[PDB]
Amino acid sequence: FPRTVMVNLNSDYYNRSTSPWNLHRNEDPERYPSVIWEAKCRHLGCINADGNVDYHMNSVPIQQEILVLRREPPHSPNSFRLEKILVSVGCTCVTP
Amino acid sequence: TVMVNLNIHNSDYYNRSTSPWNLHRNEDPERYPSVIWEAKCRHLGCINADGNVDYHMNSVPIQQEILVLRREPPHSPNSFRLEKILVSVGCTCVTP
Ligand SMILES: C[C@H](NC(=O)[C@H](CCc1ccccc1)NC(=O)c1cc(Cl)c(Cl)[nH]1)c1cn2cccnc2n1
Ligand SMILES: C[C@H](NC(=O)[C@H](CCc1ccccc1)NC(=O)c1cc(Cl)c(Cl)[nH]1)c1cn2cccnc2n1
Repeated sequence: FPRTVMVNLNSDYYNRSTSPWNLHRNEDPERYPSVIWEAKCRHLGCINADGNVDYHMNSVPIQQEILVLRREPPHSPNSFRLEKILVSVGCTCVTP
Repeated sequence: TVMVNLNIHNSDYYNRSTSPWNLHRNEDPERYPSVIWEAKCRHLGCINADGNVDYHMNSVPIQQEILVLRREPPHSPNSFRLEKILVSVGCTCVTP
């Protein structure tokens, strides 16, 4: 039972963080936006003043739920359904 | 113009982080989602082992660009414009 609306479509913190992360290309041709950049923490611990991984702290991913569009029917260029996905944005350092 | 079906299909880090943050509502009745929870860093510095703020490190917000729908024309229940907006998700600790 669809609820159809019309839609018109028209910093190196990752390296300097004490919980640094890498950026993964999440690419899905069935989704708009097709490309989402997601974070993966580099280490389990956090970097200390000497540049070493200190495992008494935890690098953890900062996540959120966001809105994307999913092609429906599949491969449709002009019709979609709303979709909620969980994504990792960056990482932070937490006390255990 | 595309067709969208509105029928959607599918960790207290903010407190324990060395760059802790606060969460506040970003609300807009003209937008889907109408409510977006955004982060503000609690301090300029980062919390050290003893629990004090160390200004030799900076708390910085981790931001990303996300998809929202804005009613077009205003107040329309079934007509939208795709928008890209910058949001603050959480905070991390970076070295100068
Ligand atoms: C800032 C920019 N963002 C992006 O292009 C996308 C933009 C998504 C978008 C497209 C069209 C309309 C509305 C929104 N947003 C995301 O990728 C995203 C959001 C969250 Cl939330 C997480 Cl997680 N990822 C970017 C480029 N980048 C290149 C390399 C590494 N990172 C990079 N980010
Ligand atoms: C995890 C949850 N998220 C959320 O309900 C929303 C969900 C957004 C959404 C709605 C409908 C369809 C698809 C997506 N997403 C966001 O709020 C959001 C995304 C980014 Cl990116 C930043 Cl920034 N904010 C939540 C509740 N919360 C209550 C208090 C404090 N934090 C909270 N988070």
